[PDB]
Amino acid sequence: QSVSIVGIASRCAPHKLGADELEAIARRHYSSTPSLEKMLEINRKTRIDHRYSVFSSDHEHWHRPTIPSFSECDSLFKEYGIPLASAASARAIQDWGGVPDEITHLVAVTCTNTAHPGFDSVLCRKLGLKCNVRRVLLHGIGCGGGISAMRVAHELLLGSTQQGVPARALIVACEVPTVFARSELDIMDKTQDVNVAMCLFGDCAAALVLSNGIGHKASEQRPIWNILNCEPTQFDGTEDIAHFNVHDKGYHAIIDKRIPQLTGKCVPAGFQSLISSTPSLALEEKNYVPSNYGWAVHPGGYAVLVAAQDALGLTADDLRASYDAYRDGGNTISTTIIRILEKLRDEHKHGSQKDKLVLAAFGHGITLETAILTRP
Amino acid sequence: QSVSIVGIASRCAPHKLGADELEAIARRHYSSTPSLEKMLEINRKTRIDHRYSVFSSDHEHWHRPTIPSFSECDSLFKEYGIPLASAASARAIQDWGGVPDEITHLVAVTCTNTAHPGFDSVLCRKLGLKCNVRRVLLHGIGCGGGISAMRVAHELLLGSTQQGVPARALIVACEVPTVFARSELDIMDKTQDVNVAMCLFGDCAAALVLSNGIGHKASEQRPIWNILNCEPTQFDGTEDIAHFNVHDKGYHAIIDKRIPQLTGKCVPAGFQSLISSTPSLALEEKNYVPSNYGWAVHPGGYAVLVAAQDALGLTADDLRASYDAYRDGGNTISTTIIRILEKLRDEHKHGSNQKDKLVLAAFGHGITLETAILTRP
Repeated sequence: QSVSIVGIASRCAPHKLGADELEAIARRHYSSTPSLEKMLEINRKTRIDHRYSVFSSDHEHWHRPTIPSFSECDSLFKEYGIPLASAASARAIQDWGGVPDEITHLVAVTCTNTAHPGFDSVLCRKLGLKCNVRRVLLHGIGCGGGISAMRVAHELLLGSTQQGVPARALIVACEVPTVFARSELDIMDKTQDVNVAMCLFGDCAAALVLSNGIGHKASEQRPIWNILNCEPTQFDGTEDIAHFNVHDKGYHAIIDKRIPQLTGKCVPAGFQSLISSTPSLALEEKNYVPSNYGWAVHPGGYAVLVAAQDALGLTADDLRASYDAYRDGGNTISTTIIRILEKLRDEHKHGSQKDKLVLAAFGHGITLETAILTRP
Repeated sequence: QSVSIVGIASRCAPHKLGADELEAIARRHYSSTPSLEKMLEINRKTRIDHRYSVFSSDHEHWHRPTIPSFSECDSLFKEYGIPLASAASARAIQDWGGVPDEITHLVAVTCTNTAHPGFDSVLCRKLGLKCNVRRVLLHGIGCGGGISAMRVAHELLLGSTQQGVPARALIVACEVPTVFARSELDIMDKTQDVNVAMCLFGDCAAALVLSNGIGHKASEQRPIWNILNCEPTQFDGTEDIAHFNVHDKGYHAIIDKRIPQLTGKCVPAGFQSLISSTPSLALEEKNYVPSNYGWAVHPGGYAVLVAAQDALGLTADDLRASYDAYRDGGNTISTTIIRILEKLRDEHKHGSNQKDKLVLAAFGHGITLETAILTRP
């Protein structure tokens, strides 16, 4: 009996944040400096057509003279982020076909909010989940969070299979990084340190429903993929690469330039490691060829996709859904990998893929999260 | 085929923060206001004998003229909390008897730090955990965190039993609330809102090693307790009760006065749910009588222990290890329930007669009640 994905949905924020818009925001508040000019130059070269923010162009977030406090950043996440997560969660539940009452587990992840109770608590009320639903709010993992949530939900659901009881996990990722856009711009102004995070990140929520297969009801969608195995790796001497550090006005991003080189080095290692720990694949040598698999890779940036593509011997077309998600949506952190899965699901619904699918995503650590999924 | 606890350890911070120490800190930076006087007066009534802090009385934390920034609050946790967590984790691993290579899962929890990567990541390096250790850092839960970690790890380990592979989870709770002590005092001064959190909280780290029992080695300690079932409950209309709200200088605690009253209503409810959702216990009527169980209750406050004690028909002697933890250490948030389990383990080693079944209970943010039922092997 396998754990399967039975519901997928995602929801980008409504308002486009194109190069023009970001430039208009930036220049509205800061007189030209060499770092500002370099940031805006890089911003038109990212190969992102569309990014989205929960804040429209006329929103006070973009016009206010002061930098939003941490308190205000939290309120903003509650105001705009949680509804985005409710909508995405509801859409995935609708896609699944079951009823909220029979979600046994909730696995939530965000790196753009910290709160007690976490946003998962509010979500339970909004969605009408049972009072004894079993929740987990992941922290500290960043862009690796989507697959990280999958890994956890997968094992939790195997725990119920062990007990012989039904389990349905709702996985919800919610990211609103544009909340911190005003703070990042200020820090880049003052320090003159180019912050490429200004150009990469967008707002989004996304959800999956997983099932352990026990007590299957007729109203429920049959498995889209089975999750065969998930395997994390933390790499030595990489802690000081990517940090998302707390400060007074929220969180500050540090994106190291060596990220794409690191990606090329590490992904093939992670892949081999994942196959070696998958008993039904570890023996055969053909299972160790990346091109024998479908691929979804978290687009930390354009250069990260290329590095992985090259290192794995793939073509850009193998990674078409990952490029598409990045091109239309940006880096939406923990939600991006679910948006890619949704694109892959949609392509196949309309005719297309390979039997096995590998998911990969670098998070903070530096950690590589992987998963192997199979066509039922 | 049970999941068991095979390693237990805890480590309070080393510097006492008794009533005199808090008053000395308070009066050093603030002039007398009714709010300050009411807080200090409440502080002497908490029935906490000792609280501990990672900051000695002469540390600059208590003497600096400015309120620490959030960034500094982060560095301080890194500097003082993480080593506390390593020692606590290492001690639990040593209690267990196994080797770090054999730890498959890491379930971590804190509400006194936010960081990317989280402190679990640093901890993997300090302890020499394998590069593929499966990490979880829990958030948003506060005082309920020790038991929710147990809940999560229990199920994760059952998932490895399902695949027939060995599993050993390290659970690590690390809380350094005195980092935010300077900020809380300042807010209390400015708003004249008495902040009881000043009086209750202390720094501690604590850890458990759990096992799914597969591939048991001779070096490893036999089960201390088997974990039978964990059961969470969120209650309707309880949002405004307990918030730990972020702001520019860290987190600010809002402790509602209706907390003990809510405890008496909800714990018996939660206990029933736990039993009736435990197939091997749910049928027999004696199993729904609280006094037929050992008890460990998170002492959110002295009044919280009393409420639960009364509503469950228990005696204070039933909750002796919970009162003892509160009296020597205070409210150490997610770690406190592990400190109580350690007291319970220690008493039994020293000939103390205890019941076959033990119930754990803790209120977290939600308001959520985390419960667990443990059994002597």
